[PDB]
Amino acid sequence: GVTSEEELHLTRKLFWGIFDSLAHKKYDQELYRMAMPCL
Amino acid sequence: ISHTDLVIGCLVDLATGLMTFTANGKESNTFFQVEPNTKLFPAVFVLPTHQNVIQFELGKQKNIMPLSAAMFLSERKNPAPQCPPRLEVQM
Amino acid sequence: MADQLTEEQIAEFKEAFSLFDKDGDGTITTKALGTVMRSLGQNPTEAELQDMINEVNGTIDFPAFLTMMARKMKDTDSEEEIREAFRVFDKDGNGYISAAALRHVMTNLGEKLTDEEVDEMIREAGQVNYEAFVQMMTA
Amino acid sequence: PYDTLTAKEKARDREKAQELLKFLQMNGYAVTRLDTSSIEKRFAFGFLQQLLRWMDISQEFIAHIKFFAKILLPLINQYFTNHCLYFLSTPAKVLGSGGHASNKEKEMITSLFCKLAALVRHRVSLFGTDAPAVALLPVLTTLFQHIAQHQFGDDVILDDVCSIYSLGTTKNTYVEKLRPALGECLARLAAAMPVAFLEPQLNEYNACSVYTTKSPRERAILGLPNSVPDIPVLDRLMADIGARYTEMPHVIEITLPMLCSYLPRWWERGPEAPPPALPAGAPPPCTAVTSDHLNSLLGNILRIIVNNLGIDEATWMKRLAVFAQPIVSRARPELLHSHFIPTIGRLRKRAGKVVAEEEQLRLEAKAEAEEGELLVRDEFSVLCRDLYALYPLLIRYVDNNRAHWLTEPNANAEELFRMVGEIFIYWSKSHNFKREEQNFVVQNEINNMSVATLKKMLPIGLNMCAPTDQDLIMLAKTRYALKDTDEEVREFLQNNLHLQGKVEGSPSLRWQMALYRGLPGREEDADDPEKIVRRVQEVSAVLYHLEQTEHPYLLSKQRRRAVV
Amino acid sequence: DRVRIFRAEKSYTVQSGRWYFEFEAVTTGEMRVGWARPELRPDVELGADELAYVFNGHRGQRWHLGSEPFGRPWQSGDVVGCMIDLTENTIIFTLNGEVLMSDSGSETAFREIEIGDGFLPVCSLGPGQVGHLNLGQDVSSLRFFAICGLQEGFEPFAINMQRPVTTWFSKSLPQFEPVPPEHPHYEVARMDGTVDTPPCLRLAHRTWGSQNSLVEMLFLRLSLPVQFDDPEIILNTTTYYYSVRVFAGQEPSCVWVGWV
Repeated sequence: GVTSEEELHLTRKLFWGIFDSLAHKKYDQELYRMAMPCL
Repeated sequence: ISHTDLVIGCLVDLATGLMTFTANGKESNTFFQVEPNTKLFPAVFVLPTHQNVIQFELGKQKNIMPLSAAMFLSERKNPAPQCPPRLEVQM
Repeated sequence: MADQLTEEQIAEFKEAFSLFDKDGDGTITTKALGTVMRSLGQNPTEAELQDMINEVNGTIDFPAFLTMMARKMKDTDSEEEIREAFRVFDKDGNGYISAAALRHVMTNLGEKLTDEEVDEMIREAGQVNYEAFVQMMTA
Repeated sequence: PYDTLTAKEKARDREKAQELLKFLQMNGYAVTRLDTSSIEKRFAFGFLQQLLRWMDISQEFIAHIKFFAKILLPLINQYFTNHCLYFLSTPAKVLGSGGHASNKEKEMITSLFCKLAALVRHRVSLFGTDAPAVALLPVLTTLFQHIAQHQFGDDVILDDVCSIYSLGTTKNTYVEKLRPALGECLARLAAAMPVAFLEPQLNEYNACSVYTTKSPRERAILGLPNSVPDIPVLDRLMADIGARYTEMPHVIEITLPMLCSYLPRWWERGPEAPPPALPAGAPPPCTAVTSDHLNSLLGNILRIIVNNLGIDEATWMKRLAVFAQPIVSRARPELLHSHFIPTIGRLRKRAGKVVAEEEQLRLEAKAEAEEGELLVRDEFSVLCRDLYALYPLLIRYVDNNRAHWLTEPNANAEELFRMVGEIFIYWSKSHNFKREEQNFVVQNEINNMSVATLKKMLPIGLNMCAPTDQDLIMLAKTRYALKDTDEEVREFLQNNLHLQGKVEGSPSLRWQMALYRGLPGREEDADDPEKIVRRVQEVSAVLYHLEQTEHPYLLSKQRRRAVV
Repeated sequence: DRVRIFRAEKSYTVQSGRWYFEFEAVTTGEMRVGWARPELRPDVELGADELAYVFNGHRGQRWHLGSEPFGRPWQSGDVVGCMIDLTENTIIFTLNGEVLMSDSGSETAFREIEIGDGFLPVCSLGPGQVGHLNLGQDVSSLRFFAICGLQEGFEPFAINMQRPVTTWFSKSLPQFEPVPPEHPHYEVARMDGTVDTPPCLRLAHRTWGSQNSLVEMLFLRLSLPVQFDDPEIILNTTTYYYSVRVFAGQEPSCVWVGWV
């Protein structure tokens, strides 16, 4: 996720690697795969 | 974890039907006796846990002949052990 | 080769090189070539100017400069010439071309190519865009 | 970060961490500060934070930044995951997903007939529409909210006797209504908005000049799957007190619309002025066969299509019903409980018309076949107009297919004769598409914007039924006739040659393996009156059909460069 | 113990022509119906590989190298037949005299099949259910046929025989048989005849990933009916000795030695 609202550049990597965001359909019903932690 | 080979040998007396079992040359407590007219095939059951598991030897002891000179009528008088091609394992 | 550049841009390069001539002998060093090359518009990184001396001592002359400029423009010219030369082949210029139309126009490009060659060329492949033609001929 | 550690450091360091708390619990030192929390719902919760915002940060200034980029990244990502899974609605059911559909619906409002920037959100809503269409429903009243703008939208027709609310707000409306099908909640004040839309649209086809769109006119049929004011006395106005077997629903036009259609069918009705309302509402008259089992009024369902066929039997003109033919989709559902065992005249209505169409096509094909006087002016006369009859032919064939997908059992059994007329007249493409008629083969637009696509594909369904009444014993001569037709011997010029072929020979293998059943299933007649004809029927017919399935179914590294 | 499959004897193996049979079911359990190659290996569910082309109408699945969704589930009766045409190498199924469409709609999607060693009708049965084959030895009993068959060129598998088709089945009862020397993970060999060590047979294995193994209840091949050194004692003795040696890395806890 990270910076979802920063570089407003239309030709940025955001509009380029937008398909990389969809690359997460591998996980099935792993909505309850783990708890909730960060840094 | 044993680094040595447990060798089990068995003893079958045909004119009495008495069966005994030797463990590394030390006789075990068990024994078996059967009916007169019955047959038997030598058997090993195993769940394997190694690359090399078992090895059916066909040898004789100090004063008794091998299984080879017991199944063939022609060979019933030659004490030398033999391994004819008919002897095959089954699964 | 050095024949893919018209005379006017050769003149422009000569003027740019002469404007910062060292002592009239055309001998210039590594730091100043980047300055003179960034003076006339093209401003790339430092890697290409690092490899330029590798292809050809601290003694740079006009012929070497012209050759390296020529063959760094020629790749772009060749990569771009495959799109403009197709503009005449389609009426609208977008890329769509009827297969029946080329039967009487693609045999008269001046290459003396008769019907058999184009038979084999188009048979080995509706309307076909320009990129499929790129894959078709460049191979 | 720790979440991305390897399996070695996520099993031993946790052990180095889990046991420390266990040591804490020793001597009573407790320090505290698989529930389906669902990361998907957490993603929705992460979307909720964006959903709770959205109009809170944008519409607060839009209706009165770099933040206007997340909407052009998250909305595109939502079109995949929702369409990727499409099976979450089976196990761990959560109403939290249905919330985002409505939470965004309020954000999708503002200008539900205009808006700005992107309209793909409407398509993104269509994707989430499939996800939906105990608790089930709660704080929403979206249907009640749907009755808001849709109410004055009925006056929009009177405001030209709202411009994209009949497009965008009617997209997901007609979708979810037609996407329901499976589940069915209830009907609380839905009929109120429906009757405020139905009766309003039932007379909205009278306003000329601006007839608007007929797309939403099919949305009434799309929503025709709820339950049971034109005549709603004890159902609309006089029903604000508080739903059993009230014997009254579409009975306001039960026999009325039936008599109206019968009178509409009785009249010519060969104009756009005809039907009109029916051309944009009588397509919903077939949806009434849903809750009514198959068809209690079986004769009604066996005549409503026949009367509709009469409207098609009326035959259009040039353009005419160019767009007025997309209602054939609903026609492929009226043939469900099609107990049209009667047919006969209706069968002839499908036959004689086609025969008239075959005669009309022959009047056009022979006008092109017998016109080679070197003139390209006939291309506008002979051709072009062929596409008019072609598109007309691609309308009745899409109805007779499903009709033959039920009239084949008893038809092929017992006897025949009935469908034998259809088979003998099914040589349409045989006298066109197979008759080297390039013009008829030049569907072009008919082939594109309306290979294997009807025409002769329909003949394959009855090809077996055609050969069923053929040789009940000795074929043989059919193979000789196939070789004769292969030599191109016209038509009747081969039958005379086929008339001189000794006799049928069969007295060896097979026969009792095959004609034995035919000698017990036929029981009709046997004479020399048959001769060819019946043998010359499928002979030249399957001949061209076989041809359609026969054959019909350099440069060095240098010169290359130069050409470029 | 799990399934009891049935087939025809492999000298009706067919290599050219157009053939048919129908199947009859009473219950709605798990039935496998289709064609099969003559080398049908038992103890393997059919349709999991290239050996047999089969259709399962319980969940609308066709099995060849794995499952695939095809067709609708059953009802009672379940009159199903099997089409076959080696000319175009295509297999079609019909339910109640109606061909089943594919996912997008086609002719059973079973195409491009090699002749090989011909094919056989095959049928299985899950527990508790009952099946009734009909190889077509009399045509009146063949129920639907007519609508499919006659007017496209077909006749049934047993159409002209004076005696009914014999059939086979899997027994279940285990029986001893010599080890085939192509068993993935099992290798046996004869060792030697040296002076010191007597002749002996040994084993091997592929101890790694891929697959594993259970308990190999092995047994040699021969017998020893009962009976009804000094050269004196060894020519009169009736007692003989054999020997096994468990090597290292094998636990004697999981080793049983004796007679059977």
